[PDB]
Amino acid sequence: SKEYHIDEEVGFALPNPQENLPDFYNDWMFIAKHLPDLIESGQLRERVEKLNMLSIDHLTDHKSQRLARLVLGCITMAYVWGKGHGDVRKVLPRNIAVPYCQLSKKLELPPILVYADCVLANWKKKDPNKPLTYENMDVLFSFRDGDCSKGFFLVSLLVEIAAASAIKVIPTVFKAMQMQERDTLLKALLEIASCLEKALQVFHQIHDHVNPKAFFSVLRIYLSGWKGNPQLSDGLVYEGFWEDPKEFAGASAGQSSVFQCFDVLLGIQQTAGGGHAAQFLQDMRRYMPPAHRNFLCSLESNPSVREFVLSKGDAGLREAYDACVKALVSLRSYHLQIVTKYILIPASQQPGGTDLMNFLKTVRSTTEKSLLKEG
Ligand code: HEM
Ligand SMILES: c1ccc(-c2cnc[nH]2)cc1
Repeated sequence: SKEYHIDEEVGFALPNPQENLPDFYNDWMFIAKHLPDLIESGQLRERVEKLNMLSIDHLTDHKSQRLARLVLGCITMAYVWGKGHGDVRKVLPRNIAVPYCQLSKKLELPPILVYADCVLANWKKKDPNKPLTYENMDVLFSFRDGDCSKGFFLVSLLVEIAAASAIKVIPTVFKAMQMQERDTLLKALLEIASCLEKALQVFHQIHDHVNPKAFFSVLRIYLSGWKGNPQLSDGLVYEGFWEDPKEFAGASAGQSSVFQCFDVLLGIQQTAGGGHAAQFLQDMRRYMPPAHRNFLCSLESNPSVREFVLSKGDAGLREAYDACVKALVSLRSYHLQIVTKYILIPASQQPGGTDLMNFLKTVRSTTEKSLLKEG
């Protein structure tokens, strides 16, 4: 269990992320802390180009390697996309590419910014005695003034944490199935349903803290990758680390272990078959920290909650199971509405979206198809 690096309070998010690196990495830290200015005034690229190659060995624990991932990943996005107006670098300079690749290998993560970087590790309490609420939180790194990264990253994080309340119930679910404890099972499912329902309310804050124009035309540009991306159709050259350019997807909540873990728990077969949706979500596992990916693997290897509940002729159980599925449908439905507002409308207003809506609708529909009764 401790092997899975799941926090009782923050779930898959990294508890108390670190904010400073050893003095030895000030050169990295200074660029990452000043990205809005450096990018805007056109100093970012030359600074990166002028860095000495720093060794990764003075990053001695997990939290500090994670902070360096976040730093280097942000710097890399800034360097590749520049001011975010379509002029793009195709080579990442060795003095940054080499340690970032080394560090990424060590953490078993791709050398690009992932969800686990810019959400799960990218946050702090303002006041350590107050609760984890938006007003008491901040992010550690942004790209551009006005990019709304704080609102986008924190509200993801807050959803992620609300859903974590349910994660701790999962061992109860499996124990109750093996012990044939019917009332314990039912209570456990109603409790998962309740947390996933809470996570929806938390989603509503996206409208308060993120503005569609700034999201669509700025933040989205900095989070994009180089896989199947025509601005970088062969990927990115990690100078000095690989000979050939490599492709990696940009940061995506398809990399959240939260939603993937409930789809597995409930037997919603999100990654089955060979369609586009299933493959993208299977591929996104390779972007999750290894401990969380081992967690998903071990969920798949347990007996099926859905089969258990379907074989019992127990309406109470059926309805508790359906309330879990329905909570996921509701969340995915609200999310589709958000995408219409934050991507589809802004895109239509500028002087593709159908493949995106269809991907999301396929995932929602596969979730709906899992309802036992129809509700
Ligand atoms: C402005 C707000 C948001 C926009 C524009 C948006 C956009 C998208 C897009 C474009 C995808 C497709 C895959 C990809 O391109 O990476 C997606 C998938 C997804 N998003 Fe968001 N998103 C938003 C907010 C959120 C938030 C707050 C969460 C909560 C953690 C979230 C969870 C997901 C998940 C889990 C998927 C994967 C498909 C699924 O499991 O249903 N999104 N989103
Ligand atoms: C950081 C936070 C959230 C996201 C995201 C939201 N929906 C899809 N990806 C991507 C990066």
